[PDB]
Amino acid sequence: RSRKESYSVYVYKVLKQVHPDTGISSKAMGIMNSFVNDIFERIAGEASRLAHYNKRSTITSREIQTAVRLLLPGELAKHAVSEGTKAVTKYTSA
Amino acid sequence: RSRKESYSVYVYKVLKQVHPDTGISSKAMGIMNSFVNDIFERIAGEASRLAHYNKRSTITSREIQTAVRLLLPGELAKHAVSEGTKAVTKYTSAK
Amino acid sequence: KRHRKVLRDNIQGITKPAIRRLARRGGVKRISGLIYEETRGVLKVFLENVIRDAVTYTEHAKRKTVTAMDVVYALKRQGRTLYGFGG
Amino acid sequence: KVLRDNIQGITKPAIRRLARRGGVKRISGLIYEETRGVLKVFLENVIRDAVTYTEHAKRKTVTAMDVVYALKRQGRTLYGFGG
Amino acid sequence: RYRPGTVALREIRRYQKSTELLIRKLPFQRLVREIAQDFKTDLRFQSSAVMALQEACEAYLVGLFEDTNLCAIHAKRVTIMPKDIQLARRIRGER
Amino acid sequence: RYRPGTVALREIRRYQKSTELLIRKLPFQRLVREIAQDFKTDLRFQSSAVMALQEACEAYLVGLFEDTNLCAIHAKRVTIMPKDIQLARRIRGERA
Amino acid sequence: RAKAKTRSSRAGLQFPVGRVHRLLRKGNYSERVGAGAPVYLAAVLEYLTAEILELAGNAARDNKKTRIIPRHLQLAIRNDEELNKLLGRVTIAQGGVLPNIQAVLLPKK
Amino acid sequence: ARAKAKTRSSRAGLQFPVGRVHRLLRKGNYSERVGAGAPVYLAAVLEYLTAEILELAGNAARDNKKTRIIPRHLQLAIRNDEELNKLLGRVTIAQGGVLPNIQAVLLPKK
Amino acid sequence: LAGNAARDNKKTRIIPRHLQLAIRNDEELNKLLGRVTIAQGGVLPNIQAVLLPKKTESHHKAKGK
DNA sequence: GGGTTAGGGTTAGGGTTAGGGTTAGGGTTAGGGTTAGGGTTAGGGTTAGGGTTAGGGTTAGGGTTAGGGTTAGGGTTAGGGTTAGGGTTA
DNA sequence: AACCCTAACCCTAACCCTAACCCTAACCCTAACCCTAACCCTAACCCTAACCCTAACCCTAACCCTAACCCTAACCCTAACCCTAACCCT
Repeated sequence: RSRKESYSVYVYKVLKQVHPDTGISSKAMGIMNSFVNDIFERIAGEASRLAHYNKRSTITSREIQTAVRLLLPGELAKHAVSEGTKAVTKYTSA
Repeated sequence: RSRKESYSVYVYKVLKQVHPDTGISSKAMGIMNSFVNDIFERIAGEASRLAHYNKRSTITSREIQTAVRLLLPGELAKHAVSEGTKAVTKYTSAK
Repeated sequence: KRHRKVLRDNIQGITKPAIRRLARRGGVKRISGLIYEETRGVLKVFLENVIRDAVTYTEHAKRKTVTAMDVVYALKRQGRTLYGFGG
Repeated sequence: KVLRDNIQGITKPAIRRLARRGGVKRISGLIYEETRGVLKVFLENVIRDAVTYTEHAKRKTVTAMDVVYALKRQGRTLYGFGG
Repeated sequence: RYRPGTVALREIRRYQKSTELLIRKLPFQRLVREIAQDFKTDLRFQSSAVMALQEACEAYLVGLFEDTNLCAIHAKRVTIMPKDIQLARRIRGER
Repeated sequence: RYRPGTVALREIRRYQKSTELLIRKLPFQRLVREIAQDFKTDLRFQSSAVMALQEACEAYLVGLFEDTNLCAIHAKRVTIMPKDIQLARRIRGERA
Repeated sequence: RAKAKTRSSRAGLQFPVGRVHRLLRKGNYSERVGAGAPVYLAAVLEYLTAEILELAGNAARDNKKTRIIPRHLQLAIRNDEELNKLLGRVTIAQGGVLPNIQAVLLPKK
Repeated sequence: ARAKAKTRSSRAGLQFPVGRVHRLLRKGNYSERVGAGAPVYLAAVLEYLTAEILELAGNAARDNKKTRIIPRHLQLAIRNDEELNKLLGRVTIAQGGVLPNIQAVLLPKK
Repeated sequence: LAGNAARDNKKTRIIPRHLQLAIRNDEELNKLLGRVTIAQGGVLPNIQAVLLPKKTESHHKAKGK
């Protein structure tokens, strides 16, 4: 195969981390799978246009950080930006 | 001085071919230039997704012909399809 | 031979126990005189300019069966994404 | 021009001829405030989008191209200015 | 007999607190098959496809009925009119 | 003075047969500058940018007024109400 | 490197088939594009370009302005049922739409 | 030759995958050059969004004495938050229904 | 204002409970009669939030015994 | 009429390794944004008119809320007599 | 897809209220005509502070790196919510 699957293990781990003794249902897994792939082509799709508008072709961390404030609203955008900055800091530290 | 791409000569030739003793204005040229670039990223953008949905990566004449019936309505879609078929036939007949 | 019912559902079935049941979910309380008739007509275009997209998609891949993977791409063009039955 | 001296930029007789272009004959009283509030909200949204765009480009000058791109992203492909 | 004004709200609450299908499956499948036959013959349908079609049609009908009721209740009228649907479609931009 | 029925239609036709700007430029520029200052200071504006902004605002206002008039004229009322604008915004999906 | 048979006119369209395809690759779409794709790109997209140009001058005849101006370009799209229903994400600057004061907007009728 | 080769939590501190995001973004014809520390941001954003959605779904499901997230609970939790309503406004979750909202004029008042 | 509240409980009589529920309902009527206490009236039926301290009810134990 | 004790029945929950794509740094080295002499574009003051915008008054001057024709849209009917669900294969 | 049963839920049809629609009565909300009196920018006239090119060198760009780990529904299975008897007020 060419690796075309589904987000199930990570979703279950996140659900168990945020809520113990919980789980996902039958159609809920497909709903979350279709929701992940929908925003995956929306955030990454705007970064390409934003890089092409400035005569560039490098989508780094700032290209994804700036795209958060465009798609996400207000408080969720700042929270996602803070989480991404903390993640990139923990990545660059070690 | 890096020049900017603009559709002016072809637009003027088309206007002179469909209407003699006519021309374009000042803002009309920029309006047509912004209109061409708008549909340029709409028709070509759908062909890439249509090719990716079928596990392919070849955008040929059929990928653009089928995208006409999706963006264009009814009579204009059939007219554009006929024009494209006649153009590709004249191209394949003589190079 | 063949059955004489070659009408293939002349846009019927969805009548009083269906239109009223669908309107009761939104918030409609009473129904006037007409109301219907055109209720079965406004749903005709919703299947005319959507199923044609699925047929045109299946015609590109040299197929003949409109699966669930092609019905979600047609609704995404109009602006009504559905999660669950598509995938 | 930084206090409430510019928010009340929409008058009352000037907005009468503005609505007459669409086909409005008679307006009301609270329209001068409701339309101003709606225009303020929409302008805040468009200005926020343009600021996010000019921050992506690391620029401090809101050009017409960024405004056109933001309007197209919102759902209004404006023609004329830009490209 | 029950005084008119309580059975309607009870039925509304009962149908809102439940997630059961209201339209049938075979008539809708025959309808979409007849519609598909108008464009190209020799066409089949699946189960998940017609299920998603029925779900989308139900959602669109619910939204249209809610918009019609919200437009009619603002004109001092508890009932809706056949012109209210066309009004809502013209405002939303459905044509 | 006297109430009419013909001067309104004449003004409507005159303003529809012309493509002249109705809102000023300097007040709109000061307004958008004050709005931009609320997010980040030290910001400038151009001419084509504020022109496109004024054109988009004029188109949006014309569309909103047309929708409000079409919603008000269908309820046996020649005038519009302040709630009709909120109704049109709720139907179009601008606020909720 | 022989004759001056440019790719811009190698097919048979007024739009440059050789240059409009130089921009076709400037969009990060799919890779291997067929020979008929640039021909189909400058034929069905130039149609919408040509249909709006020739109709704004016709709208200028009622305004006594002859030449296509930006104001007539928006009315050129709403001149037939094939061009108005065609474009959805198109809003020309000036315009001045047709005053649709029908018989209904007129006294009764 | 090498050493302990210790890691953080997984590879950056997130449970969401990182090797598939960079693969789907590079092979997705999005850009000819993809950054190294770029998919981590999108992975963290998606993880935070999924965690918030799952927490809202669990909070909505716990009210009905059911510790299992069903699509109805997801539809009730999505159509309740103000920040999540503006993002998924055009999303119609199948088998979710609507919200119990009845107009005050329809109720038998005075 | 009291008769409409009395008709809600299927009672065509004006009992002191109806008057107490009607006075404590309107804003102006409550602002005018804020210190007046009606005999045999009662408190308006209203609960209070922030009462459960476990809310989330997480799994402090384990799935495997 | 809906929550609940008994009871399975699909349907959730935890490794088990099986191992195979997938991301990661110095050996390079790179050409774009700064940082660099000319050349540009927005912002702060200056001046005088003339067309645009605040304000009463007025007009008896034109859209607009309580009674009361009907006709038109609900709840039961209660059988019953046509259709819609679910298990069979080939 | 079109191929005999199923067999009990599901879809027409009737009398009596609420509700939709028209006619007045009279207050009260709403457009311009020549008086109102300072008044109002935008059209002309300057005079301001680092942003655009500018690009020669400088210190990072993911590229193939090829050894770890993760890993996923089935595993043959078990973890929640079941569905008929039993059952809280209507």
